[PDB]
Amino acid sequence: TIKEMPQPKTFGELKNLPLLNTDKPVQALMKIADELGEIFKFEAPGRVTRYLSSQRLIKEACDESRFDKNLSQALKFVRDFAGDGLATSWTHEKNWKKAHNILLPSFSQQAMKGYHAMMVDIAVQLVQKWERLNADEHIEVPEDMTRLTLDTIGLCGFNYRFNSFYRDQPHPFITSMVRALDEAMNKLRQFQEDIKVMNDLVDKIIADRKASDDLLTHMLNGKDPETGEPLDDENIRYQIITFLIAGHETTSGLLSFALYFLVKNPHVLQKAAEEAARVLVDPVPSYKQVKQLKYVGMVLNEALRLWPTAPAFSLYAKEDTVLGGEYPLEKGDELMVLIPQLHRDKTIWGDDVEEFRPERFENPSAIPQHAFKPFGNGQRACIGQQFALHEATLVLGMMLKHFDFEDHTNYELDIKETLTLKPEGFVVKAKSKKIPL
Ligand code: HEM
Ligand SMILES: [Zn+2]
Ligand SMILES: [Zn+2]
Ligand SMILES: [Zn+2]
Repeated sequence: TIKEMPQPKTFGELKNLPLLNTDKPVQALMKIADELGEIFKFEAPGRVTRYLSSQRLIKEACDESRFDKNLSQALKFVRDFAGDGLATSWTHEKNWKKAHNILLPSFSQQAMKGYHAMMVDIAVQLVQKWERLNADEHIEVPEDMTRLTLDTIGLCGFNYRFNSFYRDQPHPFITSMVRALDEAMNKLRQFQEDIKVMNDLVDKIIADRKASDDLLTHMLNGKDPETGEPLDDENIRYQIITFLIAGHETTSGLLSFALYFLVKNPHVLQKAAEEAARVLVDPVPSYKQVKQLKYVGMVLNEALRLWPTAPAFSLYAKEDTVLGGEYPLEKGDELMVLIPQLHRDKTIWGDDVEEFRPERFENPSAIPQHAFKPFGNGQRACIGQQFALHEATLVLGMMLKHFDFEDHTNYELDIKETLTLKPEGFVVKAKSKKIPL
């Protein structure tokens, strides 16, 4: 027996569009889901989406025999500059599978071990910056995390040094990036100007490589095993842009939210700092030591639980079907996975879903399939997941070895939305524990 699905207030021809007249549309949607439950329809003029919030409905949506990745209207706007890069391609677009096969080697275990020294390079630059602040100074958390994470993918991926810690404002490329991503969010000469800046740097990266084993090596020289074709010049440049953005933005948000939760939960911070001091006995962390930071890894997952920094991903029905035994869908219908709501499903997590308890992740085998999805789903899941988590674990472990932290402003959480989530205005003071590196 068919259920009629909930839908918020409509506004004539504009349908539900005016309900997201806000700088914080994901957070607005979360409130709608709190009101309406596990599924609601959301309409705009010539656009329909179904927003899902329960693990029960989301686990069905994650059945790849039945649903494939959709390019949401957001990703459609990002495609204006990222083209048919890996994140903004259809699964059966020729360059998706092709680029996937060519670029997988760059996220192998050998690649990761290879990346570790270069991650350590940038993490050291972060710790040094904070060791070198005067007594009266404070830290702009998301701003420095963005310095760290941009520099890390730049170095590891492309052997290009943005030198973000050498500049008092964001790198040109970031300023243009935040502006294009804010445009794409709002849209739902400046936009062509932002893309100008982005694309000028891509050329500088390729040209610099022309002056002679990483992501770019593979982009430029790897051949698809299925065909022996390498990527073409246009796609490669879409990939560089893709990896530059995807490779830093969400990670910077994760490290920010993580430090936020640690300072708001000082006993959790204590427990994480004890592991860091215990494991990290050497001047910098080894690849192996980072893997030994179990509790620090649990801290990051819990942070991704509460505030998944890529808040949504979108699917379409491969055929006419029924979702949840109740809601008929037509072939092509878009389902949007509302990750922060999934992650607050009390039937999965218990009633204490707002509490920051990394101990939830102690026995990750206790977590039901499709309960925890900060990195997307299936064959289109995040290719950089291990990269992001090793980076964040490394860095957070080093922050916890080197500094005691003070929430000197009693910061009230304010989540800025671009397409990703980040704490805005998060500031702390860090007091060095005086251990050299
Ligand atoms: C904590 C940090 C990260 C989060 C939460 C995250 C999240 C996600 C999500 C949800 C998707 C799927 C998007 C969709 O279904 O439309 C995705 C895909 C992707 N991510 Fe990540 N990501 C992170 C870090 C990274 C890093 C560090 C890289 C690069 C080194 C990266 C590169 C990509 C790429 C290229 C895709 C598209 C993969 C494909 O569809 O073939 N991401 N990520
Ligand atoms: Zn398919
Ligand atoms: Zn290689
Ligand atoms: Zn049909």
